[PDB]
Amino acid sequence: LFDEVVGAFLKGDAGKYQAILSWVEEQGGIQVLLEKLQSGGLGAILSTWLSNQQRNQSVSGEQLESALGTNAVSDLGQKLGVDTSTASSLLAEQLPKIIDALSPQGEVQANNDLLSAGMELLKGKLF
Ligand code: NA
Repeated sequence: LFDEVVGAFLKGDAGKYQAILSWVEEQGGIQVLLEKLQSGGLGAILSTWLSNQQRNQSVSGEQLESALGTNAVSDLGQKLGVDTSTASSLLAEQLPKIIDALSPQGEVQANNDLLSAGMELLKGKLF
């Protein structure tokens, strides 16, 4: 336990982005998550993230755990070594920024290989 606790203290939130990326793909891709947000009543909030004119509407960790499901969120928590609530809070901060970044044309290739879609977007800013 000692080395486990010391490691977690020293690491902080390092590697959160790799974890989220891997988790998105393990859950079946960004499109699965989009559909869950939509079926879970967060379609209007999601529409503000997709828009290329509007500011992202805030969402709570609880709202995301509700829409995405406890198992899905716990899957990310497990990858990070943290509890489900900490994982939902991480997603509440980062997921809107991720979805916004993936939709410069107002919709979200992101679904087939996320890292590849991300690399194209990064390179677009360098082009
Ligand atoms: Na789980």
